[PDB]
Formats: sequence, structure tokens, C-alpha cells
Amino acid sequence: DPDQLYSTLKSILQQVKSHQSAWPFMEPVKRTEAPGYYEVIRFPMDLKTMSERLKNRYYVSKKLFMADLQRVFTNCKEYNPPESEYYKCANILEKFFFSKIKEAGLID
Repeated sequence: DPDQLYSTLKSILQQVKSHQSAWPFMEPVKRTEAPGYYEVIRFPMDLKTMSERLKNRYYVSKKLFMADLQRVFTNCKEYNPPESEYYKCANILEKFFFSKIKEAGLID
């Protein structure tokens, strides 16, 4: 259908959300749990917000989707110590993300 981009992105986002390393990214970061977070991280992003954006038909291009999801990882890696469990999850899930976007032919 015309929903080919939407269907592809929904599949990708769902697979990312089901991944066992996705648990840290599943909802917005809480100020209580992250001192200084919103002072350092200017464009917060999480997989719940991404799901809404997707449902709200925001992702009219592959580039808008890839930017949000990449941001989930890079925010985490800037904020957290390099050997933290969060930083480890980011890179695992990031590897999985780049493999899925390649599988789908979203990058050439």
C-alpha cells in the first residue's frame, strides 16, 4: 500500500522495542533518576515517544526515524559512564538497529 514506509518503520521499531537490551529506553528519562540529565541532554528521546510519533504519522521519511532512534543511543552514551550497563545496552541495541535498517534497505 502507500503505507510501505509506515509498515517498515513499525516493524523496525517493534523489533527494537522487543529486544532484551531495550529496557533502559522504553520511556522518558525521569529527572529524579538522572541528576543533571535535562541540563546536558537537549533533545531527549525514548521508544515510547517514538511509538507515538510513528502512530501520529510524523515519520514521513526514513531520515526523521533514523535521527530519533540514533538520538536515543547517543544521548545515553553521552550521559552514562562507558562501562555502565546502560552504555552497554545502547551499543548492543544500536548494533541491532543498524542491522535492521540495512536489512530493510533503508540505507544503500
